[PDB]
Amino acid sequence: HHWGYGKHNGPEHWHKDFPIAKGERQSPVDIDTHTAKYDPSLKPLSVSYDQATSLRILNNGHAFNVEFDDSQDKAVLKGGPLDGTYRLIQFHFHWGSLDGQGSEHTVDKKKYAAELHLVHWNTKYGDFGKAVQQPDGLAVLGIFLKVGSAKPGLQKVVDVLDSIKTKGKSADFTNFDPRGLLPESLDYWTYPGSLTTPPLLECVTWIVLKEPISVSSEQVLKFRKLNFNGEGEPEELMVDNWRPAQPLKNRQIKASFK
Ligand SMILES: C[C@]12CC[C@@H]3c4ccc(OS(N)(=O)=O)cc4CC[C@H]3[C@@H]1CCC2=O
Ligand SMILES: [Zn+2]
Repeated sequence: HHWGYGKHNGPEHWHKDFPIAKGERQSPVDIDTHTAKYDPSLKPLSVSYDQATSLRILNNGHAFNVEFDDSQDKAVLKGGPLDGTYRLIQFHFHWGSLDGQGSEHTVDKKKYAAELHLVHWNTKYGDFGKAVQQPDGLAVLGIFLKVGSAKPGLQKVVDVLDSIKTKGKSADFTNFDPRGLLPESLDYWTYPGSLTTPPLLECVTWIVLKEPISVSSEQVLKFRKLNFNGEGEPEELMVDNWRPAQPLKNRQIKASFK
């Protein structure tokens, strides 16, 4: 009886195995745009993905992860609210059963159709596993998806999903350029938070871009054909793999922009 997104194992059950679920810096949150304070001390974000080397795409039973070779200092996030340098290890999405929900963060309670997370680990902790034990171990860049025009840079991801339909399937996925998933503007909100799935570790500096990307209805419909279940198990469509907004508690959301 492992965690998931269903009635019996979903977000409102996670605290039993992961008591930090009710902790002081849980994610995601609602971003109240009027209460978020402009911080002129925040730097422009530095997103350096020119040398990013993707290796593989994996259906892990709760999402699909596009994994990167992080053996060298290549694809790095720095600046913005960050001290030091954070290395890209994977990206994944959260999405809905319908276009009207799917994002984890919300903006003045607005839910987007989906949300992209680019996960980076702080190089001062040597690897991904040690970094998640530290309050500044990860930086996750969050990008909202709305349904409209297709995102050409997403189609290579959409087209491989047929080959990883079920939990535990992986496929070679080399030479994928994540620069094709970024909006024009790097304006952002930032706050200290957590992983949004178990083990819900409070190790993340969240950086959430203001500008959504547009994807087509057909692109997000193909996300919704994936399966939570393994091959030869009862088919459970991989939809609504988002955690709802959690209490902000003693936190401030800062804006990079006026
Ligand atoms: C803690 C973790 C690294 C981070 C992993 C992670 C990262 C992001 C994530 O999603 S999110 N939405 O917080 O970016 C989920 C998970 C669950 C498995 C987690 C892994 C389990 C063992 C390990 O080393
Ligand atoms: Zn995520």
